Amino acid sequence: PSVFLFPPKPKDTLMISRTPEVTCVVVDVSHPEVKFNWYVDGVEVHNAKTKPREEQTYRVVSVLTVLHQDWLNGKEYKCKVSNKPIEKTISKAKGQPREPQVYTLPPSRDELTKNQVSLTCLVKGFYPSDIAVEWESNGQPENNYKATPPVLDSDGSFFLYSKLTVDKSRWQQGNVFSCSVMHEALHNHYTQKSLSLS
Amino acid sequence: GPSVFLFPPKPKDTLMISRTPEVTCVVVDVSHEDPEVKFNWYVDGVEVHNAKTKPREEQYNSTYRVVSVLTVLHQDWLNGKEYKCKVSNKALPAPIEKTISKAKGQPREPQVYTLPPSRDELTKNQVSLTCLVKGFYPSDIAVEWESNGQPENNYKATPPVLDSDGSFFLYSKLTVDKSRWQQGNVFSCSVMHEALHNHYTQKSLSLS
Ligand SMILES: *[C@@H]1O[C@H](CO)[C@@H](O)[C@H](O)[C@H]1NC(C)=O
Repeated sequence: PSVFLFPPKPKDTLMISRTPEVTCVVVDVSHPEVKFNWYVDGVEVHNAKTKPREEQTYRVVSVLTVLHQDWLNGKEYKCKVSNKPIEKTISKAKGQPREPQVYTLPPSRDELTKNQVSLTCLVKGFYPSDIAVEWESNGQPENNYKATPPVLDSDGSFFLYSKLTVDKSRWQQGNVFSCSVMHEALHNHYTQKSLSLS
Repeated sequence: GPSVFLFPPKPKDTLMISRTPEVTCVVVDVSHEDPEVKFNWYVDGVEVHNAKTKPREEQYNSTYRVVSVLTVLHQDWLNGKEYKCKVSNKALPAPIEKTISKAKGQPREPQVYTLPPSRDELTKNQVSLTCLVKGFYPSDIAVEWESNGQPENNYKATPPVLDSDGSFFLYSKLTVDKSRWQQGNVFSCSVMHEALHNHYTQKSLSLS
């Protein structure tokens, strides 16, 4: 009945050493088997790997490795599911890519009454939405941060915010935190900004 | 065969007295052959009759999407009333029932923090004022911006995101001419949520 076709992880398409994949997820299957057909700009490929079956009905996932440049150039990946057929497609959005602007914002004066404070990373003006944002300090990832999903801005670019939560004492001490952003329009697909008490 | 989805009211509708919150019952994959759907609606088990039936809209794969809309009293949504949709159709062997209500769980008041633009952005012709709303439950909220009495043209909120303590947060970005910011003009983030006193709080932001 139901088919979902996810794109590759942003970080996996921008680092050459990682391996980006398109995942075609079928759910709500009978007790049973399913046929996958895969196409790249209309042309069938047979290198996709089907994962083991996953219960509750049954969930079946097929994973196709994509070439980094095929995705960034924006080839279409089409998944066809046949069973006792539904087609789904995905692709990097068309349009002039745009460099993200990364701004780190310290916590509000008001938040300093709380045991934990929020450090905020604003990433805006970027296209397409595919992006990866991470927090770290002293060359180590932080335990507790989350980002919003990308949101479409009025100019047709995307933005998002990443909220890092830390113990106040750690911020008041003078520790430096850094928001790392990875995106295709960035030189080296990578930029970092820092933020510390001052 | 046909499937049934029941949607809650848009959050801004449940929080403003001038707006019309409604629960929406959506039946998809209704056939061309038997396109007739009977809706029954109940609130805490009592049948109600004021629901509105929308014209069916055909999916060009020769099926219909069929929708019924029940307007809800702001206070009943707020107090935890269950809304029930029962759907009947020739294709179905038994009618299908779905129940929806406001999210259960101890309500929590939003903390509201306005943040100025980063130094770096003052480079630009427009700058971003930011309103961080965190700590809140349930997720239904409304965040708006204004100054000097008027609402602001150019802003957008993220959706609410589930934080790690089981509360929600979200951010609202307001964009303004750098000039307006430099000049000391005062901007206010407003926030409407059930757990706030009078369901409303307001926080300001200027050159500080
Ligand atoms: C027809 O199209 C709609 C719209 O995408 C889809 O939700 C529905 O499942 C389809 N029904 C079919 C193919 O019978």
